[PDB]
Amino acid sequence: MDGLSFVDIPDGYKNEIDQLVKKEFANIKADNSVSTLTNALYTEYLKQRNNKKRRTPDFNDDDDTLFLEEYRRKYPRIDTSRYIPNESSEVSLLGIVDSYLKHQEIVLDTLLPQTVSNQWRINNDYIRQTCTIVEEMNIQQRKQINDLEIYRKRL
Amino acid sequence: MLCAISGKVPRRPVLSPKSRTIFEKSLLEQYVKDTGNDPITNEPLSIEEIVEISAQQASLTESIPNLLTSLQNEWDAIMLENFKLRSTLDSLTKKLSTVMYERDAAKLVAAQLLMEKNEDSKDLPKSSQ
Amino acid sequence: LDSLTKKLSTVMYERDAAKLVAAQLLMEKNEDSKDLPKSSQQ
Amino acid sequence: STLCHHSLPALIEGQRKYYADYYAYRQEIRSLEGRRKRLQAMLNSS
Repeated sequence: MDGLSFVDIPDGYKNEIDQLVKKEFANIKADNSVSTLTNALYTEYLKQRNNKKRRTPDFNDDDDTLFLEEYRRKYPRIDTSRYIPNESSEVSLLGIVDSYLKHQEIVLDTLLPQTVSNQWRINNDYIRQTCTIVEEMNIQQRKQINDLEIYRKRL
Repeated sequence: MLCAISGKVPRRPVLSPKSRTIFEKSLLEQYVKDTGNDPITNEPLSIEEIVEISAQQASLTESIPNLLTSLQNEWDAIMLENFKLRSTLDSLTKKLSTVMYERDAAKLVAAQLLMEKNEDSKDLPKSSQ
Repeated sequence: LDSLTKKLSTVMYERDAAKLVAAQLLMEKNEDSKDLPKSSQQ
Repeated sequence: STLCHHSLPALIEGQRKYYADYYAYRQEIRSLEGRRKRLQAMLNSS
C-alpha cells in the first residue's frame, strides 16, 4: 500500500512497473412505451417529422386549403397578440431574468472555492505525514548501512 | 435554486424536513407515492411532511415554432442525451473491471516482492556469519 | 454514473499509488543481489 | 473524494511500513551486539 508521493520517481519506472503489472494481468486475464421509441429514435439517429404544412400552403386550392388558409389567420392573430404582450414589458422582463442568472452563477463558483480549500487542506495534511516518515526511513537506512559494514569489520 | 431530482429550476419548490433539500413539488410528490421515503437520504418521508417554499423566462421574439421547432428539439435533446448517458454508464462498468483486475494484479506483485525483498535482506544478515 | 466514477477514481489513483510500491521494491531487491553477489564472491 | 480516500489508506500503510523496518532494525542490532563479544574475547586469550 505505502508509496510516498511528496517525498519520492521517473517515467521509466512507471513504464517498468506497468510491464510487471501487465504480466500479472496476462496471467489472470423502468418506463412504459416511451422508452422504446426514445431509444429507437436515438439509436437510428432520426427525429420524427412534424407538421410542415402551415408554412407553405397555396391560394386557389380546394376545401383542404380553405382549412389551411383559415389556420394561418387565427395563428397570425394569436402571433400578433403574442408579440404585443412581449413588447409592452419589452426589455424589463428580459433584464429581470438576466439578474437571476447572475445570482445562479456566483453560487457555483463559491462551491468551487469550498472544494478547492478542502482539497488543498487534505493534501496539506498528507504532506507532513510524508515528511515525517521519510525521515524515519532515512534514519533506518543509515542504521542499516552501519550494521552492514560493522558486522564485516568485526569478522 | 435547482431541484434535486430532475436538474430543474423549480416553479413551486418544496423542502423536506428530514433532509434539507429543495425539490420541485411534482417530482417529490411522485417519489413519495412510488416508495414513501426521501430520495437522497432514504429516510421515512410523506406528502404531509413536505414544506412548500418567482422565476422569469423571456419567451423569444420569434415565439408554429412552439409546436414544430421548439418541441421537436426538446424530444431530440432528451432522446440523444439519455442514449449517450446509457453509453457512458456502460463504459464506466467496463473500465471498473479493468481497474479492479489491474489492482489485484498489483497486489500479487507486492505480495510476491514482499517475500523476495526481506529474504534478500535476511541473506545479507546471514552472510556476515 | 457518478457513484461508479468514485470507484473508478479511487481505484486509478490507488492503482498508480500501489504501482509506485513496486518501483521502489524492485530497486531495493536489485540492490540486495549485487551486494550479496559481490560479497559472496570475495 | 480522491485525496480524502488517499489520506485514509496511506495513513494506515505508514505504521506497517515503519513497524516492518523497526523489526528489521532490531534484528540488525543483534548481529552488531554479538559480533563485538567475539572481539572482546580476543583480549581474554591474551
